[PDB]
Amino acid sequence: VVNQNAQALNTLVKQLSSNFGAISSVLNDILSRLDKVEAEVQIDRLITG
Amino acid sequence: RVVVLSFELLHAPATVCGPKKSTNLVKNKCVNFNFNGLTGTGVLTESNK
Repeated sequence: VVNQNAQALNTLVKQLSSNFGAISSVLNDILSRLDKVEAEVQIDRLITG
Repeated sequence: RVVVLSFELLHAPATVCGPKKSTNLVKNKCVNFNFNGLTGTGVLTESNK
């Protein structure tokens, strides 16, 4: 019961490192690189995933 | 005449950067930060790593 809940939280935290088809996993990097109109197209793929 | 400034971003330490001045270093307070284009918000503390 400890190991299952630890493994579920590790899987949840590792999923932040996924691109989900965006140019990056890192939200501040998208917002640092792109102006608003093009940034939000990348943000929506991170939100969905 | 054409010039094409290709550039690369994540893979390594920074090598080319913008002109904006480095601050004094704040410790043991919540701050935004930038070190060589690694950015975030956090408390910064004296390491032993």
